[PDB]
Amino acid sequence: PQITLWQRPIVTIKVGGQLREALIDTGADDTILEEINLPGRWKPKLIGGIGGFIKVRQYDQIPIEICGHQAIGTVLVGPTPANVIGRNMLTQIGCTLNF
Amino acid sequence: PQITLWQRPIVTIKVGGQLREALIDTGADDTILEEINLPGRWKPKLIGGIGGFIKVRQYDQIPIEICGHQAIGTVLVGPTPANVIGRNMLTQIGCTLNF
Ligand SMILES: CC(C)CN(C[C@@H](O)[C@H](Cc1cc(F)cc(F)c1)NC(=O)O[C@H]1[C@H]2CO[C@H]3OC[C@@H]1[C@H]3C2)S(=O)(=O)c1ccc2nc(NC3CC3)sc2c1
Repeated sequence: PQITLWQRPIVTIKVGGQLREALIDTGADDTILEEINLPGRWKPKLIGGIGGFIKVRQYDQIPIEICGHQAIGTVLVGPTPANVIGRNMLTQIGCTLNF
Repeated sequence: PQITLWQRPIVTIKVGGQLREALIDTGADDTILEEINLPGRWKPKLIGGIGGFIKVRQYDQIPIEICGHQAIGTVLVGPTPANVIGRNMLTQIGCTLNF
């Protein structure tokens, strides 16, 4: 699709067998999801944003469906106030900015 | 322009008579700039992101040039780790997401 920005650009994703809504976030380098049960090994990571840093679980090579497009990559799980799809996934689905 | 997301989508802005670089940030509702000297009245605001909240100065009806496009709107100034152009400005320059 084309998505305008009059509202938050929220899409449906499937990840870990579960359905969620997430923001298409061009200001996010990585993909960060609120607490969600994902399978397998992970590494603890501290990440920074507006207001300080959070501890996340890093999961690699996680398949995700983003508004009906398939991607695979790193997903960080932790106490984010919003589920965000970052550039690591957006590049795989061919997402661009236009003006 | 069209901007792909293999790198951070950084553009040149002019605001308050000053030149800066800023991220085109579809996950930002508002426009937030690092400490920068802007003229006139402001209101203190607390805003939230990944890792907690910051105190910002809110300035209204601020003209900004964003990669050669003119907009006017609210700019929040405070201790953001990155200058971000949010949807309040992106909608005015006709910025869309496409995949
Ligand atoms: C949903 C939030 C996460 C929104 N945010 C925008 C994201 O795009 C930020 C931008 C950013 C980029 C940076 F480089 C550094 C930063 F500090 C911030 N990015 C980020 O979280 O990225 C993180 C993580 C992603 O992976 C890596 O990439 C960079 C790092 C790193 C770890 S915001 O800044 O909190 C925000 C902006 C405006 C705004 N307006 C509001 N208005 C009121 C509600 C009406 S609320 C509000 C909130």
